[PDB]
Amino acid sequence: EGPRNQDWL
Amino acid sequence: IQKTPQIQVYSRHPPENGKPNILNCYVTQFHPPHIEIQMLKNGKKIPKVEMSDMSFSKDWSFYILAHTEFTPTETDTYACRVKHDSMAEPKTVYWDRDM
Amino acid sequence: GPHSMRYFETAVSRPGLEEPRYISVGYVDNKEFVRFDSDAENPRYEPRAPWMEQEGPEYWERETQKAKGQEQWFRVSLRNLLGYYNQSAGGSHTLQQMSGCDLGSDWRLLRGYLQFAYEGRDYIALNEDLKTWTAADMAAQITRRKWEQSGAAEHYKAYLEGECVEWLHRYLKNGNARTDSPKAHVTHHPRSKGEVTLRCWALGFYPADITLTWQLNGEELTQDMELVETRPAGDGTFQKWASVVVPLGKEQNYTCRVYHEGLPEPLTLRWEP
Repeated sequence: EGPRNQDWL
Repeated sequence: IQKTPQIQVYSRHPPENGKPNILNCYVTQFHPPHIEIQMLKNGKKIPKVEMSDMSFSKDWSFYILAHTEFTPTETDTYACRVKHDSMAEPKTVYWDRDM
Repeated sequence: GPHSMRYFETAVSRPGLEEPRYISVGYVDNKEFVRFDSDAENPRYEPRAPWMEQEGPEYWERETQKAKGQEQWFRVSLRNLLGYYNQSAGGSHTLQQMSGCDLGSDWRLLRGYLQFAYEGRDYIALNEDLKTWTAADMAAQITRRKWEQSGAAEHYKAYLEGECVEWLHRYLKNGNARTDSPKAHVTHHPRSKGEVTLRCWALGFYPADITLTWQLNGEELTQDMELVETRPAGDGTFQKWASVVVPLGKEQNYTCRVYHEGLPEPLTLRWEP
């Protein structure tokens, strides 16, 4: 399973 | 901005005149990912050309394998013509059976 | 031996709103196993290897939902980046991510990865410590400071040390149904009179990593040697060759060597009429 990204760039 | 495609044209199995084979056009190390790839027989578009799905390498650059079935003869010429933003003019590389 | 999992994610904008295209590809041991593409009629994670068809509809729905969130994250980030680089409307832009984990032969986490690229160039990367960030660009500093304050690194550390390893262990158990050794030969080719081309071929091998060398006296002849980049045959295996120009008659003086992880020891060969 892939990551869930946190804050945006 | 842009990285210019590296192109190889070659066959799956060792080539033999009159024997059915697969012709590969392998395009690597390009950016941006949008690209136009044509395979040619005697200067004419081969219609039924299979293209692998969008993929990139760990150096971020993109690659594609185009392929088609072909039965080579002594005197028919085969090529791959690639159009990409990094290049002013499309690039044609010809199949060489020894390479 | 060692194992790995990766997720390679891409978003691409083009002029004309419309929204960006988002593609996610999963790999286990450098082989594609799942794929999502927002251009699909009905965008879903799809199995990409037979062994992944084990998973029930609950998996595919969970992962599809995650992909939809990632797609939105990429959209927003792409828009932020346009401002960071003072790029105007009217161009094409690419944002890429690589995430995942390396395990040793003992199945223990060896290394976590979390990298981003903009326009195909390094933007920000989680360091091997999984605590600090590398960011080259002046623009990437804005991001690095934000993510230091937001505690982003701990968030990704948790996924890389936990879920990534956990799920990779699972996938490795589900997938049981390797190396393929190269088969080498030299071909004879004519050249400008006096000289010939001996071309050493390696075929049928997996993984792609391989070395070909020519020797005389010997004395590896790197200088004038010709080669090609390793290429897929299309059947899951790879091809490569190396070649050298050689005086006619004196061809039994040159030896090709082939180095591959599948071999018990390096192959030595030459031209046989």
